[PDB]
Amino acid sequence: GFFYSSADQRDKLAASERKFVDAKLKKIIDLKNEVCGMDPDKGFVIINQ
Amino acid sequence: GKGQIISNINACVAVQEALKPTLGPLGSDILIVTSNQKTTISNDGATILKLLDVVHPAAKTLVDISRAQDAEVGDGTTSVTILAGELMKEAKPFLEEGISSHLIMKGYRKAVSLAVEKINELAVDITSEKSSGRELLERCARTAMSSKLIHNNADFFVKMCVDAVLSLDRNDLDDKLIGIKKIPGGAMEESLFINGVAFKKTFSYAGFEQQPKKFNNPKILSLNVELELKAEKDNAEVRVEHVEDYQAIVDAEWQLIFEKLRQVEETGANIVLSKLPIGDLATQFFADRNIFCAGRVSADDMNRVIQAVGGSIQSTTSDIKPEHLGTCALFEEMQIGSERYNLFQGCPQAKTCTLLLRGGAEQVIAEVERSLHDAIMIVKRALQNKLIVAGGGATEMEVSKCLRDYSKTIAGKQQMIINAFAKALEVIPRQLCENAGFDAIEILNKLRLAHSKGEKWYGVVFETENIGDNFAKFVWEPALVKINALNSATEATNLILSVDETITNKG
Amino acid sequence: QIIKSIAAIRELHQMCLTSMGPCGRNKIIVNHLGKIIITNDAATMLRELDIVHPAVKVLVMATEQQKIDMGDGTNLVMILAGELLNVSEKLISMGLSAVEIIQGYNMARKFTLKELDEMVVGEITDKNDKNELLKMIKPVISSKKYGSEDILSELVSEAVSHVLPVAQQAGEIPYFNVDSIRVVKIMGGSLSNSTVIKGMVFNREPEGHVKSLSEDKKHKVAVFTCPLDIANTETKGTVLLHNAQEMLDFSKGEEKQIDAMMKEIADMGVECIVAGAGVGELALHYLNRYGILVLKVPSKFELRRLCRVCGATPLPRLGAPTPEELGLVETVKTMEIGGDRVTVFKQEQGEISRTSTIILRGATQNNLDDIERAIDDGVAAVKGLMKPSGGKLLPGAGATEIELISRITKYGERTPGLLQLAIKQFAVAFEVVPRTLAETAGLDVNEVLPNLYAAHNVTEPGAVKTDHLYKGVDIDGESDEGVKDIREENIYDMLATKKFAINVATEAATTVLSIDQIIMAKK
Repeated sequence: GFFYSSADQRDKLAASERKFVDAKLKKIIDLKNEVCGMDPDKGFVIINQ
Repeated sequence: GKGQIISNINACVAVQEALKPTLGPLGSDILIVTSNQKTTISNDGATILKLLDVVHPAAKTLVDISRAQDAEVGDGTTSVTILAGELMKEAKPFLEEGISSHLIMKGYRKAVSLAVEKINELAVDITSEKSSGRELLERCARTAMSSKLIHNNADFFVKMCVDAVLSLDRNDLDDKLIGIKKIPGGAMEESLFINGVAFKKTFSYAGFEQQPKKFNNPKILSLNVELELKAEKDNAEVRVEHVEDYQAIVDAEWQLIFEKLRQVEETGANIVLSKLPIGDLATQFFADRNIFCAGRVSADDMNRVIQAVGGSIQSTTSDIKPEHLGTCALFEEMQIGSERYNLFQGCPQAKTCTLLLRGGAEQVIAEVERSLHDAIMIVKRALQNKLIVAGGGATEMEVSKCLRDYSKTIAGKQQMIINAFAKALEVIPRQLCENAGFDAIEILNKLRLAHSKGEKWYGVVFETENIGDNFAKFVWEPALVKINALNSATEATNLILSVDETITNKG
Repeated sequence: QIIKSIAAIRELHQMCLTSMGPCGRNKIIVNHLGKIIITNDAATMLRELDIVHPAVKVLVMATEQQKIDMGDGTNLVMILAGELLNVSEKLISMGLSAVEIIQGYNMARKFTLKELDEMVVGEITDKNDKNELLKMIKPVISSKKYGSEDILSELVSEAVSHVLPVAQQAGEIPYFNVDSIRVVKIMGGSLSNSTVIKGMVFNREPEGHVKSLSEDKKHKVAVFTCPLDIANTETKGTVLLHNAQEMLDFSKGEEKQIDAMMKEIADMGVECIVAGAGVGELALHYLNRYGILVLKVPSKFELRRLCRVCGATPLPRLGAPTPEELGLVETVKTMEIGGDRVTVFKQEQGEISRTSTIILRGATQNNLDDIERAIDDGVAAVKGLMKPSGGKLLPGAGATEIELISRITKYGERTPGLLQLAIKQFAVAFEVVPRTLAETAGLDVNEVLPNLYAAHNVTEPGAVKTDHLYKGVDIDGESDEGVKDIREENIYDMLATKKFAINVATEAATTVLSIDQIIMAKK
């Protein structure tokens, strides 16, 4: 559960569960720059059903 | 097609027919039975049309335009519908002849535009010329009071009516600010004027013979909660089986009410008023402290107390502030009519007043109270607007006269349309003579005689049947009513004639 | 059976004939909620009317194409499609199949659309000037509330210029938005008191002792979606009543928590708090001492358009005044509009916004409905001012409909085959537009019609046309006799409105003529 005395303390506990998503996004953005990152006429599209 | 247009013509005449006898101070009154089963009788077209609630769209337009006439102006709600509905009858034979209603509506825009210009020419600004300050408003009150049962006692009634308007700021005046409380029984000439506010005093409970009518400087404080401890809704049940304990289990409640004493006692308010009826608990201790209390007071009279001494309404007795109190100069209470009447006098900050009326019966005063409202609007609009026009048939005849001469220079269908609009202006003076008993046929022929001699001020005498000038009759009307009446009647008529087919969906 | 489908529409055909034009007539339609609603636009009236006839729905769906995709031509498509069914009765009586009737309109459609490129003389430069926008907006606002088109023209032309941002040589990115312009109406006042303000006027009471903020620029505005209440826990956190000892902690608890949340917001400098939901009683007492204006927006539709004006962002939680979600507004004041004190929302220069509001005043409540709906139809024509033939124009008020008759009859004898009967009847169907303008204006049918033919048909010894082809249908009722140039009043029909209406009018009458049988059930 989320136990916070003030509204500022809620963002500390809420961001702890958000680190799981941000950790996977760091590996996705690295794939774009790994293969043809700076090459022109290139793109990276995420489906994400 | 044209079938629904004809149906809309008779719909406006049916609504107009109800307002014809109500035109004029001497006109007849209409009786309408609301679904609430309450008897309502009024000669003012606004209240009449608001209680009908007609589903017909064109008939509702005449009702909606009456509210706009009462909002921006407030006078002439009866005549604006009669004038608007008269155009429906004049345009009825024109539809069968092949003339379209669009050219008829076009002729009204040019006729009203030329009529408004003639209104400013007939309005002459006069203030101090051949008139004094006191006699200006007194001569206007006797005009509406003429041909009435109060004409003999009108000498004392005008003095009380002028003081009601002068007691308020001449920049902002309202008819709702002057209150009137009917007193059953007594002589009519014995009525007096009151500077403050009064109420009906429906409180029948005991504890009389105290709180005399002579006060020095009582303090006024509003009350919210109830002083009595009796619970009307909820309750409680607690019972013990001990024999000796039956003694004290009947005893102590009201001791809790003592908590609200010291808070009120230290304030020193000598007037106790509330929107709820004051109970039977303490009628005495207030009289020992020279504190007055009156229960069963309507909520409408409580708002006037705040605007009088500058009071305030607080829920509890804790946070009540001492500066919210107020005092009057003198108090007076009269027992005339087998009923006590409480009233305040000498309030310098009062934004409202109260005028008491006495008579033989309650139904007699109802005709006197409503006849005074017509005189108040004449006195109120005198100081507000300095531009006045001659009424009582004077202005109504000349507006129709000028349109006959200007139509001679106009060619096409607009000539007969303006002449029809000029003929439609004769319905206003007609009903005024028929409702007053005078013959409308003889006056219509005789009034047009001197009307062609070059004088535009000739009116119709409402006392004795004759033709003459209303300037000596002291009949005055403001210019804002005559200008807005032609615009409201034309706009309401143009919307009905522009709709050929009426569609109503049920759901 | 094909005649019964036309006769059912012919009974409703005269209803739309009186719609278009300033001298026409309007129909009163009582809504199912017990409210009288009347308007000139036919697309609005067809939505309120309940008609189970599918043949009528063909013209209703075709009318929605004029209302949605365009800002004008809703009344024109009903007149053109209704006349094509009447003129087709002559071909059906002669024994002509519906194939050549439909094929005749398709061949005449390509001939009409091709000549529209030569009907354009002047082209709008899209200067977006206050005086230049009065040419396109005036004919769209016209044919409703005749006589008020002069004052109402300056209100729309000034509001559209505020919505369009400043840019040059870029036509790829759209600019104008239809929903960004909201019109308000308040009973009382007059027409001359109207003005143009940049923003969304709020008619709600201030609800608090603070009527307006100061004159400092960039007022911090916070938009809170969650209503004002005591801070709770997202997980469970249900408050229940058991013992009277907890009752004292419920009232005293809300006083300390709400006051603590409002203190952290006022320390950052936020002078305005926007709550989309209801506001508690205890929250209004703390906002008076901190000098924070109370503003409530019960309509959730205005919250999305507010983010593009002030810049604030809605917060689903409460108590977290994030500075990145805060907006800035230069001027917040309180003025009297229509007789009541209301809080006005506007700005001056910085933070250019595309949202504008045209304030209207009047005594009649029904007249304010048509003017409000006319502005929405007037600004909708701004979308048609873009690259797809937005600058091209053609003379209206009966000038083009009569001139196209001479071109259609010339191609009738040129094209051999059975199509000659459909081409001649195709030009006759355009004579209904000038005829309805003369009937609604009180003019005789035998007068205006022969005068229009003699004006557009002359003998000129030369190839280049002379005199004036701009002669329209004059309302008369003034001057002496004859007609006058329609270009003098700057009234014309935009090509994007007329050209798109032809394709809709042909497809509307094609479906009716192609259906020879209908089968329904009793309802």
